Amino acid sequence: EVQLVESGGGLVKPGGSLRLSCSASGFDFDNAWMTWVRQPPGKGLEWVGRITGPGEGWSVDYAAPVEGRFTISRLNWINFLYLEMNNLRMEDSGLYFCARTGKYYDFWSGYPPGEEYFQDWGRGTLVTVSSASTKGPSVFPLAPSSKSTSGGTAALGCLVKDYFPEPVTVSWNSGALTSGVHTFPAVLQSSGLYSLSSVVTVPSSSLGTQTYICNVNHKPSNTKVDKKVEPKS
Amino acid sequence: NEQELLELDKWASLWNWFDITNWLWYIRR
Amino acid sequence: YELTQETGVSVALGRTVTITCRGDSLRSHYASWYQKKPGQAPILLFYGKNNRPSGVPDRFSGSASGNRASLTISGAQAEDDAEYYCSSRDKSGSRLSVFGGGTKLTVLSQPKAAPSVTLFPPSSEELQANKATLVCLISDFYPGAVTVAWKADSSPVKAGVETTTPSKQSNNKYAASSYLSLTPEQWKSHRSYSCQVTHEGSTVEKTVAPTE
Repeated sequence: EVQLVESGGGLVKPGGSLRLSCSASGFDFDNAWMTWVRQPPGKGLEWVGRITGPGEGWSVDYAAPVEGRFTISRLNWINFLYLEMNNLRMEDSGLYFCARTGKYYDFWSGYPPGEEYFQDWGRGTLVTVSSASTKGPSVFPLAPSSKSTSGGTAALGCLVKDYFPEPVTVSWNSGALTSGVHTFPAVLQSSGLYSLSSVVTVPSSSLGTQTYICNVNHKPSNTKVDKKVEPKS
Repeated sequence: NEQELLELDKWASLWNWFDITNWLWYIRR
Repeated sequence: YELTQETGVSVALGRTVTITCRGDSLRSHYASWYQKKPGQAPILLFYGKNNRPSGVPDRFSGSASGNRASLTISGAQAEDDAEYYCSSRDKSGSRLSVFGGGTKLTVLSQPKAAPSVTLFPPSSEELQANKATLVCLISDFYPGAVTVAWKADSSPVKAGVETTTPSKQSNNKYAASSYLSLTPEQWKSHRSYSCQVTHEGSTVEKTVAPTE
C-alpha cells in the first residue's frame, strides 16, 4: 500500500546535471525522513544522503564522495522528493532509490544519534553517464610460457582492450576451434570503455604444429580483427 | 524577552531527534 | 571502507547459516539488514536489537556481539538465495549511514568447486604502446562468488583494478576476471605483482615478474 516511484533518470554527459523525482503515497509523507540510495553497476548499495523532518528543521546530511555537487529537497505539499545533481561524473551512474527512513534508539543499550533503517523502497530510476563515442577494439595476445604451462596443456587467449559499445563476438581459427574455448564477459572500465578476454586451452606439444588466431568482430564500428598468438621469447 | 528566547531553544531540543538521543543517553547514566 | 561483510556464503536447503557484518561503529550502534534480489527492490529484514518487520518469515534472526553484527537463517529455503546488505552508522556518533560489501547467499544446487587461477603479464606489444595491463582469469568454481585483490611485492594495490561479475560457463560452473592497469614504469619498478582470489575460506595467489 506504500508506493514510491522514482523518475527523472536517463543519459547525460559528464559535467552535466539532473533532477530526480520520487512520489509518495500510503503513509504520512510530510513528516517522514527520506533517503537516497544508489547501486552502481555490479556493486552494492551506497547511501547517498538523507533529509530529515520538521523536528530537525529539514536538515540534510550527504555522503562524503558526493557532498558538494548534490542537493536534496522535498515538496510536502505534493509529497515529492527531489535530488538535484551537478558536475556529474561516470562514477555517479547507477540505480537510484528513494527509501522511507525510519529511526531506532534502544534506550538502555543505544548510543546517539542512534541508527536509521529504510522501511520501504521504490523500484528506482536508472541513471547513466558517458563521454563515450564509438571506438574500435585494440587486440593484444596473452602469450603462454614454460612458467605458465601446467601439464602438457597450455592456456592462451586474446585481450580486446578499449572498445565501445557492446557487443563483441570472438572465435578462434575462424570457428574451427570450439573444444576448450571460453570467452569471458566484458569489464566496464571506469574510463567509459569496455574490455574483455577470450581464451583457449590446448596441448603444449601443438604450439609448433598448430597456429592459433582469435577472430574478433565489432559490428558497432564495422571493425574486424584477426590476431596471431605465438610463444614468448 | 531576552530570557524567554532561551526557553524557546530548549523547546526545539526536545523535538529534535538528534538532541533527544543526547538527552536519553544523558539519563542512562 | 567502514563496514565489512563476507562476499560469498552458501548453505544447503534446510540447513542453517549466518553472515556477519563488521566495523568499529557496530561496537556502539545496531545494524539493519536488507535482502536484494536482482531487478527487485531491497527489503528490510531486521533492525535494532530485535525488530523483524511484518511479512518477514520467522526463520530470520539477527544478533550483535562486540564489533560484529550477524544475520541468521534457520532451515534455509530456496527463495532465500539472494544478496544481503548490513547498514549502520559510518562512525560512532555520526549522523550519516553506510552499507557493507554485501553477501551473495548461494542456495547450493551444485557441489562446491574451487577456482582455477591464471595470471598473464603485460604483452610485448602493449609495452611498445607504453602501457601495462595484468589479466587474472578465474574459472570453474561454485558458488559463483569470489574476492580478488592485487598486490605489488608485499604492498596491496588500491587503484587500477576492475573485475567482472561472475558468469556461468558451458558446464554450469562460474567464471570471472580481474584486470590491473599499470604504466610501463610501475611494471618495471617492482619485483613482482600478485593476484589473490578468495573462495570459501580458500585463497589462491598467482605471481609474475618482469623477468621472462
